[PDB]
Amino acid sequence: AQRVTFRRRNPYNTRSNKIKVVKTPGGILRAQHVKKLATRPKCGDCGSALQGISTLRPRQYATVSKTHKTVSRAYGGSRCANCVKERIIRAFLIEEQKIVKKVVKEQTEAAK
Amino acid sequence: RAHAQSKREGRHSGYGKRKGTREARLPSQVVWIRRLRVLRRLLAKYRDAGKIDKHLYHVLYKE
Amino acid sequence: GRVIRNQRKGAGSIFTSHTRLRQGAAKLRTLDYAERHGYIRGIVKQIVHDSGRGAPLAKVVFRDPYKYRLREEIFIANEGVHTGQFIYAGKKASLNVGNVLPLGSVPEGTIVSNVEEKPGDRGALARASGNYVIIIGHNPDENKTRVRLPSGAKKVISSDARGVIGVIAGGGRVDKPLLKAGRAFHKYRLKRNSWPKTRGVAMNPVDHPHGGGNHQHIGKASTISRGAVSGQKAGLIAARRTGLLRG
Amino acid sequence: AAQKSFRIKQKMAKAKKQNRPLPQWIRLRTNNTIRYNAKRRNWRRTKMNI
Amino acid sequence: AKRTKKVGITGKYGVRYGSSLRRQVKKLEIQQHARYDCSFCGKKTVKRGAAGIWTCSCCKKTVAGGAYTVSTAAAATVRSTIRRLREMVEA
Amino acid sequence: AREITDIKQFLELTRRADVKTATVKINKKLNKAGKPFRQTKFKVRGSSSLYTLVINDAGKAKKLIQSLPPTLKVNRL
RNA sequence: UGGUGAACUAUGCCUGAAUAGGGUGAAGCCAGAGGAAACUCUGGUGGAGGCUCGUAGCGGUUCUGACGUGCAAAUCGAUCG
RNA sequence: UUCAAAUGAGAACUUUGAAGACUGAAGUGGGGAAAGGUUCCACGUCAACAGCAGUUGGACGUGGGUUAGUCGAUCCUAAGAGAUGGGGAAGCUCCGUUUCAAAGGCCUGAUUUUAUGCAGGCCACCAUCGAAAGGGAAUCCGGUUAAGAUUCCGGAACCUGGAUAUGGAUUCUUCACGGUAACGUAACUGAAUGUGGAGACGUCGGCGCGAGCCCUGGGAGGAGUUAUCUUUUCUUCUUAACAGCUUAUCACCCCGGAAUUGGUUUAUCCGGAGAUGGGGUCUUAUGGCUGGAAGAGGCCAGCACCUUUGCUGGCUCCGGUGCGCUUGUGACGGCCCGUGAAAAUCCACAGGAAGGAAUAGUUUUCAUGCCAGGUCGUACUGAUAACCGCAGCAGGUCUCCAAGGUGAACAGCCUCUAGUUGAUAGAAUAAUGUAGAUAAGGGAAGUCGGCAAAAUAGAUCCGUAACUUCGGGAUAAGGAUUGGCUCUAAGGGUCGGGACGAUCAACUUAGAACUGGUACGGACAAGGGGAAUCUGACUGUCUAAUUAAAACAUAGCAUUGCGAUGGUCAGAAAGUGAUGUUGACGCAAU
Ligand SMILES: [Mg+2]
Ligand SMILES: [Mg+2]
Ligand SMILES: [Mg+2]
Ligand SMILES: [Mg+2]
Ligand SMILES: [Mg+2]
Ligand SMILES: [Mg+2]
Ligand SMILES: [Mg+2]
Ligand SMILES: [Mg+2]
Ligand SMILES: [Mg+2]
Ligand SMILES: [Mg+2]
Ligand SMILES: [Mg+2]
Ligand SMILES: [Mg+2]
Ligand SMILES: [Mg+2]
Ligand SMILES: [Mg+2]
Ligand SMILES: [Mg+2]
Ligand SMILES: [Mg+2]
Ligand SMILES: [Mg+2]
Ligand SMILES: [Mg+2]
Ligand SMILES: [Mg+2]
Ligand SMILES: [Mg+2]
Ligand SMILES: [Mg+2]
Ligand SMILES: [Mg+2]
Ligand SMILES: [Mg+2]
Ligand SMILES: [Mg+2]
Ligand SMILES: [Mg+2]
Ligand SMILES: [Mg+2]
Ligand SMILES: [Mg+2]
Ligand SMILES: [Mg+2]
Ligand SMILES: [Mg+2]
Ligand SMILES: [Mg+2]
Ligand SMILES: [Mg+2]
Repeated sequence: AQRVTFRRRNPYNTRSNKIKVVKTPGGILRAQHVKKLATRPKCGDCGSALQGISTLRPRQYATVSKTHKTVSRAYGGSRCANCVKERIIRAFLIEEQKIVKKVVKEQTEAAK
Repeated sequence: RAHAQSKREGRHSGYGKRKGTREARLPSQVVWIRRLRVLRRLLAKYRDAGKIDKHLYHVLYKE
Repeated sequence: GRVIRNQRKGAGSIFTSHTRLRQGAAKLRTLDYAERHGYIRGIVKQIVHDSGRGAPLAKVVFRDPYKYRLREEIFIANEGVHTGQFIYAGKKASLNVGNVLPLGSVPEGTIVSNVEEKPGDRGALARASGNYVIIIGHNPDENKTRVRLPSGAKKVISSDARGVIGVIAGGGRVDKPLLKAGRAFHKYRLKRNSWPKTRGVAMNPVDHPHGGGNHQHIGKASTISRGAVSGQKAGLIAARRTGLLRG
Repeated sequence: AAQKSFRIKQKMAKAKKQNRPLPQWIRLRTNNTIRYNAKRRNWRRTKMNI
Repeated sequence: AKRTKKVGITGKYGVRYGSSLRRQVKKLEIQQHARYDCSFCGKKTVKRGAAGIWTCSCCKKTVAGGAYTVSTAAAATVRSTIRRLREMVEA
Repeated sequence: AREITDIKQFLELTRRADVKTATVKINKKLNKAGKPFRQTKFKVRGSSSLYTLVINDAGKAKKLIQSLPPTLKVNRL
């Protein structure tokens, strides 16, 4: 069976020197150097993969338009839309509780 | 090819022709995985067709 | 006639500590105005393993009082501290596990950890897993506090020195036998080059005071005085006694 | 090494241009006493040590 | 079926290191690999990441605990002492 | 390379003031049952991309050929 | 007395790479049996171990084999770990 | 190794043909890293060199040959190295790497004869060196040379930096709209500052999927065998980067409200913190179709032929199979007192500073269009002859690809592709050798000693003692079977449907008959075992080149010092260091 060689001068099986065997229009087998696979962007709060964000190597994010990199929502391409919902609910409830707390303090400061 | 045809007909498979253990020739885990996958496929098929209900399905799945 | 192993350790060439994978020095916040007069609230983001350290580390975020940003601090995690917990550090902070308080702000019998020897040194006492300092008394006249240290020693510290309520997490670690050489190997490759150990009596006289002889034996008293010099201090240095305690 | 510095390549170029026999007309010069290239270097005999 | 009479999880060690050492290791490995109740979500889903680190597979809460058990007895006594002292100071 | 399915788009593309050459390629696609037919490919050389329009009908093929601009240098096969 | 060496080798660190096919069958899990209670037992599943037979690799036990002005200032063959 | 021819003064050794062999894909093949340096290739050529010879050559003489925006270096940081401030040292210099230092550069106003003038903060990061295997912007296919190619030619792409117009989009509700939602899109303003993500990570195990390969059916060509048989044996039937559409395990959303608990993996996890179910959303690993692209490449058939050397035509298609091999990947699971880099770099979000509205009023991460991409390396070997070993030395020297059969198998043995047929030869078969073997009867009587050799050996089924830390001992011990051929049985996937039938597909296991000079793990391959004593617990390590062990280490046990103004250790000194990114469950010494 047709055997292949590395096409660069790196002769070692490093993770930057990974290949796959392809067949060319010339009918022969050849090595094809494959780049390292990209990691999905993760949420800043929970760490889960962000839905609707393209998976590219970091420099490739400078090539694509904004649509591939964000979602139409607050914290679009940085938080996971359950953490955003949790942020909204926590903010509203704690702000209301702060109003309640200062009303209680103003009430209990009138005891004397 | 002629030898392969004979092997498919059942020849050359006696005790004097085996040199690896039975496990080495065909893993017992592979045999079990085939059997259990057949059983689970059948149980799911029967539940989805309605020949058995989910309670009988669950008992048969466990056993 | 040769420089011995314990002498060679001080040049620190192959005997330095292996620090590549470590999370950073674990220390309290820099003692500032906020901790000095009130309290400041931080949030526990992570409880992470630290290479070469038995105890886990808590990673706590505080707001910077003077600039708009967040400051990360690497605390040694106390038992019970969890991610998402609020930590309170300061003079007016509450007496809860994980909070950082001056030693003068806690009653006698309080269990604290990562105790400062002097106020502002950011933690020096009771740092290993399962260790703690007991607050045993106060002297408000001289602004001092008596404590019991893990070694059983009694100590007097400034009442402004800080500590963390609770006990260092990870206790009971040394209760498990290693069972084999490889586990000690992996334990020390994350710490330093101190393992395995060759016995001095297995060496030649050129290498060790215990070296040589037609039998393996020390041949002279192994209790070495304080005034001995480098190359002589091999054995039981300044031993007040030897032998098995209580017969 | 097939990945060589320019400095190594320049030394190799000088050695290549030096690797030649004595020009024949030198021997015909008046009062000539040079009979051969006494500094002749070959890759199989002596290494040039960078 | 019963696969071992008494070695349990320490059957991985065969016959070496001695019975007493293997029994000592057995108790702590059973503790260390056990699943624990999550005080936050109420599920049997807390397992050890590394010595002293106890993570719940759901709700993702991580708590600092003992090297081989979620909570040591000394830690429980410390919590009771701190609660007693705090309530005494408040009262 | 990019495929174009809209003949109107192809028409505007043939007069883009940077496109200078085009190639008309004829492919025989013969089978007993489906179709023994004659397919034409109009390839326009843009500055950055080659645009191919595939037409499976000879009537449209000749109409496009006579609709091609005169300034466009066309190669056959 | 003043200099030069860790291209060999010793040890640490940093960054990479490499290691067929078999034997045995730990925990966890599922089903079942016996028992008045304690509780005991079986069949599967699973795939642990500084386990084991054994390739590549690493090493170097014996022949006290070859060689011993050698292929070689330490190698060759078989047997071995 | 052999025969013949050619060349040559001369041929065992050169060349060609023929034959016989070998490496047998962890190669005697195809590439590379270090190293070498022209050894590469051509022409001429044999005085010296080549373990003989030589017309040949890694020799000798003369020349030719290495083409990059995309492959590397160059950039980043790693363990580290090292200036400056400052301190020490008679001094050569030493410490230290952010320090006890007054240690700098961003946007915006900008009259663009021209560079600035005052503005108001912006962190306080301290030089720099350190990887041709770590990180990292971007290229593929076909062709082409005596010798170069991911670099040349042809075609087809991509990135970065810059410039810049048109179209589209948006705006009189100024900075888009749709979807309940997960989110969608051709776009769809956004300074300081902050936050987050990617870069970015162990190992092993089974399972799923992909790719290349292996195997195989039909057909369209070519070659071989053809006394006989053989719808036969061999061979060609290919599709790159890039682009558009589409395609997913996981994850998530909407409805709903679950005990008769259900769903479900090979592996038992999940569900009122909302399961099953119904319907949706998303990542695009990966595959499919299309473009690239048949015009290329491959295989053939007819004419012409060194007239630059061709011309013309046809086909290049459709399937199947899997515990297969190699490799990539996903979701998981095991393990740790081990939890398995950093930085450059890119992006997003939060925030709201400024700026912006009607025959060209802003902005455009949308499309198209314009320009440029420097420097150095690039030949060849990579070893039984291109490196090191005094040499053309049986030694040593990192790594990628890996066909068929047998077989558990990357074992051994045989073969295909590729490569080689090199190592002084001819004749003859004394002693003694070296290597390989055989042996009547006896069976360790040999010898210090069973040294050496022999015996055993695979697989299936039986059967396994003392002792034991209950895990083992154990393949204990000790027995039976095994070929070929002809069959039989069991073990499945889809689809029909609304109790089976029809189709498709492997190789495991078991049984029976027959058969033979009772042979059959038929070559290859492949444990001797038992009863005890001494000794070291075990696995592991060392005297490179006479000692592998009972020696060293080891877990376990015990003792000693020390709470930092410290213990132990370093330095000539120091405003100097190691432990120490440490703190008694620790470090240090035994
Ligand atoms: Mg790299
Ligand atoms: Mg197998
Ligand atoms: Mg099994
Ligand atoms: Mg020792
Ligand atoms: Mg000795
Ligand atoms: Mg003495
Ligand atoms: Mg040499
Ligand atoms: Mg070295
Ligand atoms: Mg082993
Ligand atoms: Mg020896
Ligand atoms: Mg000898
Ligand atoms: Mg040898
Ligand atoms: Mg010859
Ligand atoms: Mg000669
Ligand atoms: Mg040559
Ligand atoms: Mg020459
Ligand atoms: Mg590059
Ligand atoms: Mg650099
Ligand atoms: Mg070449
Ligand atoms: Mg080109
Ligand atoms: Mg080149
Ligand atoms: Mg090359
Ligand atoms: Mg080469
Ligand atoms: Mg020979
Ligand atoms: Mg005999
Ligand atoms: Mg006999
Ligand atoms: Mg005798
Ligand atoms: Mg005797
Ligand atoms: Mg023997
Ligand atoms: Mg025995
Ligand atoms: Mg030795």
